[PDB]
Amino acid sequence: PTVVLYSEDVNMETPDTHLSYKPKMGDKNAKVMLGQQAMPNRPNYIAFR
Amino acid sequence: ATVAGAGKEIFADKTFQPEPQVGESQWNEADATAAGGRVLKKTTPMKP
Repeated sequence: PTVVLYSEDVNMETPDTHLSYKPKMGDKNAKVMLGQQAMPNRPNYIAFR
Repeated sequence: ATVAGAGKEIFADKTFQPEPQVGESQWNEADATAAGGRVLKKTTPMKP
């Protein structure tokens, strides 16, 4: 063997980015889900008048 | 399925149907078996 990978899991998420394009309505990642797309969400500017 | 077995093969219109503004909807591809495209005739001079 010439490669050693490491298997680990994290609780990652996305706090400010929505999905521009999704292949199919299903989750449970498959090969096609390799190539989805995402777009950052619009800025918001709450404050005092 | 209008006749319960329908779906008779719909083809491209002669004039406009091959749309220059479509293609694969994912960064990777599946390399479909058959594909279609548009091209001019030699009568029209070629321009960039």
